[PDB]
Formats: sequence, structure tokens, C-alpha cells
Amino acid sequence: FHKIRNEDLIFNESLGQGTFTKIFKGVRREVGDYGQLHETEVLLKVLDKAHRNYSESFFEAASMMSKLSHKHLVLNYGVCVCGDENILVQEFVKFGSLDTYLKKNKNCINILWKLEVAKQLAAAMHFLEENTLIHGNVCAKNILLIREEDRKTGNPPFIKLSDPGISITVLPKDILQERIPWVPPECIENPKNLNLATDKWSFGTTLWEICSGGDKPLSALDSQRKLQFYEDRHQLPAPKAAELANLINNCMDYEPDHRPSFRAIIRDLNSL
Ligand SMILES: N#Cc1ccc(Nc2nc(N)n(C(=O)Nc3ccccc3)n2)cc1
Repeated sequence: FHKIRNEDLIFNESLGQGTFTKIFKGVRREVGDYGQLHETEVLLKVLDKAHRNYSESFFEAASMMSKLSHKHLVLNYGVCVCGDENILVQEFVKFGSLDTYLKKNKNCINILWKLEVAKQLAAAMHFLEENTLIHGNVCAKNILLIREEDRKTGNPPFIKLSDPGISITVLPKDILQERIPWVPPECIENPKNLNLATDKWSFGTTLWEICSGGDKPLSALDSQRKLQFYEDRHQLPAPKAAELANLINNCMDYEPDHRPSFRAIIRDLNSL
């Protein structure tokens, strides 16, 4: 990771928080191409000082993403580890996370929008699967909307997958349980079961989010009831707009070996 000086970063408004992290809009002063000076909008992800022990997993998350280059994977500019802070410096995506975009735009997002976003996510996960790289935290909050759909120009929406954050292989047990049903049942049983098949399950959950206008599946269940949901081998309800319901359940297969490759997922998406 390229090291960025604290003096070159300006922290502006908070944009929320993630697991043991706080998120800020910021500005990076930098010398760019041809020696031109730029003041670039950036997304600054700050690991909580009280959780500095998760720094290696905080940064191994992004670093994996950033050893590969792909149009659907978020760009990391570098890190700032001056002083006591652990900061990931990331491209700033105009329209933020998909989970909140889906909510604020329910009565405006149709099946063709959801299908194109689903295809793009499948393309990014296919690229990861071909490179045998595990993401570990596929969810709507981790999908960034680069570009809105512009019907008047034929332009589809364009999304990127963000970095996974601290791995579920080191997170507290209660956080993992609150992440049901994104975290697969085999990883609730044993977090060290994290596997390429993990992302197939979470991709199913993420499609459910995309089809459900920002609702969180099982949000009404507390952690104990979510565990029992897995113990009784339940599937999620079909979204009202059920066009993707079969793919969702096919991906969320309690047998990890039976979950379809992302190539087959793309083939099924292209038939709708
Ligand atoms: N209101 C508003 C707003 C919020 C965010 C953004 N933009 C933006 N750009 C990036 N790269 N982003 C994230 O990686 N986010 C994130 C993902 C997971 C966990 C925590 C944060 N988020 C733009 C607008």
C-alpha cells in the first residue's frame, strides 16, 4: 500500500460507521499526472483507536482487493498510518452505499435496474472466483453506486464492490451472529470455514437486499432467533418482486458444495 502523509489529508464530515471503523469524507492534496497538483475527494476509513489490535485484518482486507485491478472493484489510494491512526484512503463514490440508495429510491428502481446491478455484482464476484480470492463480506452496504441510471442516455447504473473490512475469521462471535443471514451457516458453525463458497451464500443475501428496497433480511430476529433460523434450515422469504427469488435460494444453499459457480449465476441472470 502507498503511504499517504497525514498532512496531505483533510477530514471532513462523518459518513457513518462500520465494524470497528468510522467513515469520513475527506480531501487528499496530491501531485498527479504531469505534475499537476490536485485536491481529490477521498473516502477515509478509520479503525477505532480502541480496536487498534484489528489493524492487520483491517488492512489485509483492502490489500487483497488492491493487488487486483477491475472496473467493478473499489480503488484504494493508500493508507495513512502516521501517529496513532490506521486510515484507509479510498476513492470517493458520489452516490454512496447501495443499502441506503435502495431505500431512498424504492419507488423508482425497477426490475431492469436490479438485474443490471445483479449482473455487475456477479461479474465482480466471478472475477474474484477466477482469481480464487475470497471477499468475505458481500452485502448491499459494501456495494457503491458509481453512476445512476440515466434512461435518457441509455446509461445503466454502475456499481463497485468495496473492501470487506475486518475478516469474520477474527471478529467477535456476537458480531458474526448479528450478520446472519449474510454470514453463511458453515461460518457461524466455524468461522475458519471461510471459503469461496462463502461469497456465493452472501451474494444470495445481497440479491435479496437489492430486491427488497433496502430492507435487511431477518432484521426482526434477535441474534438467538437468527441462530435458530440456521438450525431449522430456513430460507429467506421471496421478495415481493420475486423475479430473483429462485437464484437467491439457489445461492443460499445450506450445502456449500452445491452453491453455483458465478459463471452459472451469470448464465441464469442473462436468461431473465
Ligand atoms: N450520505 C452519503 C454518502 C456516503 C458515502 C459515500 N461514498 C463512499 N465512497 C466510498 N468508497 N464509500 C464506502 O466505502 N463506504 C462504506 C462501505 C462499507 C462500510 C463503511 C463505509 N462510501 C457517498 C455519500
